[PDB]
This record gives sequence, C-alpha cells and structure tokens, in this order.
Amino acid sequence: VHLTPKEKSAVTALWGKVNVDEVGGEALGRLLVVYPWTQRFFESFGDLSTPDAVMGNPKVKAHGKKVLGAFSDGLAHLDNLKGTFATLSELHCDKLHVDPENFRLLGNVLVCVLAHHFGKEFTPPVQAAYQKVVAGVANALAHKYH
Amino acid sequence: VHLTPKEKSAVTALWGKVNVDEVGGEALGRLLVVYPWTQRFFESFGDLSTPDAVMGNPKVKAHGKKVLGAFSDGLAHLDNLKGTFATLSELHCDKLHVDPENFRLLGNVLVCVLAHHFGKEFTPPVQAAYQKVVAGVANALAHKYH
Amino acid sequence: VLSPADKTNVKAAWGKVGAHAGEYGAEALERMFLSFPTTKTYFPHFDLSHGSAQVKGHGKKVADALTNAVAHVDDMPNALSALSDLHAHKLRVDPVNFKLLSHCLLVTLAAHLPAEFTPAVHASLDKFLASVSTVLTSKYR
Amino acid sequence: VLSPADKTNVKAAWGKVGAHAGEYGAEALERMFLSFPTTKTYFPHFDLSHGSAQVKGHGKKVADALTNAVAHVDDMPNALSALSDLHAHKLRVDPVNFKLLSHCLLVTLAAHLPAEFTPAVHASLDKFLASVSTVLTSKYR
Ligand code: HEM
Ligand code: HEM
Ligand code: HEM
Ligand code: HEM
Repeated sequence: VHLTPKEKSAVTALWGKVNVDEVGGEALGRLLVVYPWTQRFFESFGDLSTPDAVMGNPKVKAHGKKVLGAFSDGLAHLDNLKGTFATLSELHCDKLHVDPENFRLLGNVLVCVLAHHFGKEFTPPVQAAYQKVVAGVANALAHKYH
Repeated sequence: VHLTPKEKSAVTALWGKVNVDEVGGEALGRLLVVYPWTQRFFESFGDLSTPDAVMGNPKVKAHGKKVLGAFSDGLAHLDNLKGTFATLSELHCDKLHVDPENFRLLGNVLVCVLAHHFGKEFTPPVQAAYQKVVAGVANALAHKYH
Repeated sequence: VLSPADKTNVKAAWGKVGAHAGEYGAEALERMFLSFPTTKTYFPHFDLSHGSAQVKGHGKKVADALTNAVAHVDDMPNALSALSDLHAHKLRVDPVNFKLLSHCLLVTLAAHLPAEFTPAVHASLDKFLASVSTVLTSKYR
Repeated sequence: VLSPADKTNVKAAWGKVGAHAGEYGAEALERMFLSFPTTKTYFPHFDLSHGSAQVKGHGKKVADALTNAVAHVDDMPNALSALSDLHAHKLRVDPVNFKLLSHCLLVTLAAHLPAEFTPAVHASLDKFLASVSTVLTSKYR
C-alpha cells in the first residue's frame, strides 16, 4: 500500500508514542467484547465471561502484545506486506481458518483504540493514513485465501 | 488463483457451452434487480423500473456482453489476473469508485446464472471451482484499492 | 422489509421444493463446504464427504427451519428465536457465514427450479434469506 | 437486538455529546470522506474540504437523526422510516457505506469521549449503529 510522505510521517510519529505493552491487548480484548463470535478461537484463554474479565485476562494482554508486534513489523515494510505476513497468513488462513472479514474488524478496532488513546491528536487525516495501513495488513494476512 | 487440473477441466468445459450473447446480460440484469443500489451507476441505460424492463433493456444486454468478455479473458489468464484486469481496475476503482463488495456480488450472481442455465450439470465441485475464479476476478478488479 | 410480492414469491418458490426440501438443504451445505472451506470447522463431528448421512440429516433440519420461517414470515424473530440463540451464543457462528450459506441455497434453487428462479423471485429469495440471516445473527453476546 | 444495558449505555454516552452533537457528526463525515474516498461520490454538490459549511450543516442533520433513534430506540423502524426511504430509494446508498460511517462515528466518539468509551459502551454503540444501519438499508427496491 502507498502512503504519501505526509501520511508516513503522521503514522510513524504517532506509533512512536504507542504503549506497546498495552494497546494490542486493548484492541484484542475489544474485538472479543464487540464481536463475540471471535471468542470461538480463544477457548484456551479462560475467563471471557464479562468485558472486565476479558480486558483483565492476562492471556489476552499477552497475545495482544504479539499482534501489535506484527502491526509494528508491517509499518516497517509497507511496500512488502505480503512477504512480511506470509507465515501469519498460513497460520490464520490454512491452519485456523479465520474468516478474513475479521482481519478488517481487528484493524478497525485498533484504529478505535488509537483514537481513544490519542484523542484530538488522532485527526481525520491521521486516521485516513492508518486506515490504509490496516487495510494493507488485512489484505496481506488474507493472501493465502486469494 | 490456483485451480486443480480437475477444476480447470470442469470450468473450461462448462464455459465452452455458455451462451456468450446472453449470460452476461442475465447476470448484469439480475445484479440490478437483486441489488438495486447498483442502478446508481447505470442511469444512462434508461428504463430500469421493473425486472422485465431491466432484463429486456437492450443496453443491459449489450453491456453484459462486455462483462462476460472480461470474465472469459480472466479464464484464459488465471495466473495473471492482476495484469489482465489492470485497466478495468483503474476504471472501476479510480474513475467510477464502485465499492469492491459489488465485484463479489456480480461474481456470485454470475454463479447463480450458470446454475440456472446448467442445472444438475453445475455440480457442487464445479461451483467450487467457479467460486475460486470469480473471487480471483473480484480481487484483481479491486487491486487499485489495495 | 419483505413486500407482499416478496412473500408471495417466496411461498410459491418454496412450495415447489416439496419432498425435496431436505435434499436441497443437504446440497446447499455441501456446496458451502466445498466452495468456502472455512465453514467446515463448525462441523468437526461431521463427516462432510458426499453422501454423508450426517450432512443429509442436517440438511433436513436446515430446510425445516426455512420452512418454519416461510410459514411464519411476518413473525420470523419469534419463530426463529431459539435458533438465533443457538447460532449466536453456543455455536458463535461468524455472521459472514450466513451470506455464504444463503448464496449456496440460491445456487441450489437455481439448479433445481429453473422455471421458478426468475429475476423477481431471485430478488425475493435473496431478501428472504437475508432476513433469516438477520434474525439468526441478532443475539450475539 | 439491543439489551436493556445497551440502551442504557447508548443513552448515557450520547448524553455526554451535548451541544457538540452536530460537530461530532460533521467530524465523522470528514473522517469517512478522507478514509474511504469512494463515499465522496454521493456528495457532488458538496464542497468536502475542511471547514465546509455544507459538511457542518449535514453533520447536524446526521446527528439529529441519531438523537431521534436514541430517543425512540424501541421504535426505530418507525422513527427512521422516512430516512430509510430516502437513503435506499432516492439516493441508492450502497449498504457497505453504512458500516464505514458507523466506524467513523465510533472513532469520533472515542477521540472525544475517553471516559465514556469503555469496552462495554463501545460494544453497545456498535450494536446501536448496526441497528440504525439495518433500518436505513431496509427499503431497497
Ligand atoms: C490484522 C489482524 C491479525 C494479526 C496482525 C494477527 C497476528 C497474530 C500473531 C502475531 C499471532 C502469534 C503467532 C505466533 O505465536 O507465532 C497470532 C496467533 C493467533 N491468532 Fe491472530 N492476528 C490477526 C487476526 C486474528 C483474528 C481476527 C483471529 C480470530 C478471530 C485470530 C486468531 C488467532 C489465534 C487463535 C492465534 C493463536 C494461534 C496459535 O497459537 O496456534 N487472529 N495472530
Ligand atoms: C467482476 C465484476 C465486473 C467486471 C468483470 C466488469 C467489467 C466491465 C467492462 C468490461 C466494462 C466495459 C469497459 C469498456 O467499455 O472498456 C465495464 C464498464 C462499466 N462498469 Fe463494470 N464490471 C464489473 C463490476 C461492476 C459493478 C459491480 C459495477 C457497478 C455496480 C460496474 C459499473 C460499470 C460502469 C458504470 C461501467 C461503464 C463505464 C464507462 O462506460 O465509462 N461494474 N465493466
Ligand atoms: C439459513 C441459515 C441457517 C439455518 C436455517 C440454520 C438452521 C439450523 C438448524 C435447524 C440447526 C439444528 C438445530 C438443533 O438441532 O437444535 C442448526 C445447527 C447448526 N448450525 Fe445452522 N443454520 C443456518 C446457518 C448456519 C451457518 C451459516 C453455520 C456455519 C457456517 C451454521 C452452523 C451450525 C452448526 C455448527 C450447528 C450444530 C450442528 C451440530 O452440532 O449437530 N448454521 N442450524
Ligand atoms: C448512521 C447513518 C446515517 C444517518 C443517520 C444519516 C442521516 C441522514 C440525514 C438526517 C439526511 C438528511 C435528510 C433530509 O434532509 O431529508 C441524510 C441525507 C443524505 N445522506 Fe445520510 N445518513 C446516514 C448514512 C449515510 C451514508 C453511509 C451515506 C453515503 C455514503 C449517506 C448519504 C447521504 C446523502 C447523499 C444525503 C443527501 C445529501 C443532500 O443531497 O443534501 N448517508 N442522511
């Protein structure tokens, strides 16, 4: 996906301020709460009975951390997302059989979490740049389907 | 997209029996009838007030013929759909701004039209092969978005 | 919303299905499993091969639910309430999958009922299956 | 379906919006136009640049409709019937676009109401906007 220099600037500047220990868990937790069918893939994580249970779950926080790591890795290789996400694509598509619509949903939940954390700093043009990114990541993760 | 030889065989054998003067118009007409918001892009085609009006419209039949032509062209280049649909992608994405979900819808309407025309010959494995094809075409047509 | 003509079209088309109801449901499932392999994971206790008695039996169940919806088309949320709880809560079926099965049901009807599958009736059946899908995805918690 | 807690959450969150209602609606539209440029084609008679009086005015209209839906949350099909006719018949808005505007409304609320945008309230607001979208796409003909 192609970002303008202005968009690359906006994206990288904000990402440097991201709490990498927390934001991924917040996004994954909110995915599980807002789109409850996604809990089907996380039965081994234990207590997901309430939103508080989900957000406080140590396994949700720990996994979210790896997801964010993957998004961080994507931001470093915006012109080769397919190669970057190849192994993850095989995992999520060939092994897990997650419907790729959910890749889009998690990306949009991440965008909501960024808006929550950054407030007015998450301007409409900054959001538009991040939407290009999470669409790119979703499409790359879905490559094994198409 | 990758079809097995058995799937390629099923696809090419059926496609040779397709009425290339009619099937495209039937698919485009049904898209306009079943998903009426798509009529937004065809105001110049005239009478679209009833299903009979749509299916009998000479402009719908004529355009459908070109669409099918594009699908036929895709079937000949299953391992290079991106290049095959590059100009069409620029038209539909950059100029027309059609949401790419509608590429999927038209592909699925075509599959329904093939089922209608071929009956029990359109077996579940034949359908599964055609679903790979129309997904490939939709993804290639949407390339300018991602 | 389903129009008076939609309800008439759906009742008429589904009336032609007859004793083939269960058979068509089983075929729609098979089409879905082959075309959209992600959907197979919901049925690990099923053998999903052709001629599977489990897919046959399940197709009948699916068809009986659609027939219930047709028979109670003005009261579908109530008629399908138990099935909504099942699919959304217990089974956690991804809402995308209802679009996939709906498409395979249309393909099945098109392949078996060429006279009935007019453009108008195709449109009515699509609206009906979308309405059914809306009810079955209405209970996510 | 919206639960009692959902309705409570939505009424509470929307209550915090206040005199900023029109402003937030305008911002959600701007976010949608910039993020999802396909949506711009519905507004050729609009200048869609930042600070556009037309986008500002329209945002208020959108917000007033959402406020109507909140105030009549148990009777939304009736309350939004005229707006459903408009968007589906006259304007022929693609149903995908309602998901896009709904997401931009959530982002706008998250960016302005950090205390209110809890995971539970996020879930309730998503269900509410999906319900609104379901009504506004219910009249395609
Ligand atoms: C942009 C979207 C996504 C990204 C970047 C992502 C990234 C990741 C990463 C980095 C891992 C760890 C893999 C490893 O341990 O080597 C993982 C595992 C996993 N993902 Fe995701 N993921 C995404 C979407 C999803 C969604 C939507 C679901 C389900 C609804 C899902 C289900 C899972 C599961 C169940 C695992 C554990 C697999 C295992 O441990 O065997 N993922 N994902
Ligand atoms: C797989 C999906 C599709 C294929 C293969 C396809 C193919 C084509 C082809 C071959 C043309 C003729 C271009 C030319 O004259 O050189 C065309 C034009 C057009 N298409 Fe499609 N199309 C698809 C989907 C759609 C959809 C879903 C819409 C709208 C809902 C749409 C709207 C249009 C319009 C308005 C034109 C006329 C453009 C012009 O004459 O300037 N297309 N398409
Ligand atoms: C038109 C849409 C659908 C209808 C009418 C329908 C109907 C039914 C019925 C009648 C049952 C049996 C209920 C019972 O025995 O208590 C059932 C069970 C089930 N459905 Fe569906 N269904 C639909 C869509 C789906 C989809 C899209 C999926 C997943 C891709 C799905 C997955 C399942 C599963 C896994 C079961 C349980 C099977 C078992 O454990 O024996 N359904 N459905
Ligand atoms: C939550 C979803 C939405 C709400 C509450 C909403 C509300 C409204 C309202 C209140 C009006 C003015 C009605 C009037 O003046 O009679 C309107 C008009 C309009 N809407 Fe929406 N709308 C929604 C979604 C959308 C979407 C997704 C699109 C397209 C992407 C769209 C395109 C339009 C257009 C083109 C107009 C007419 C503008 C004009 O010609 O002045 N709407 N909407």
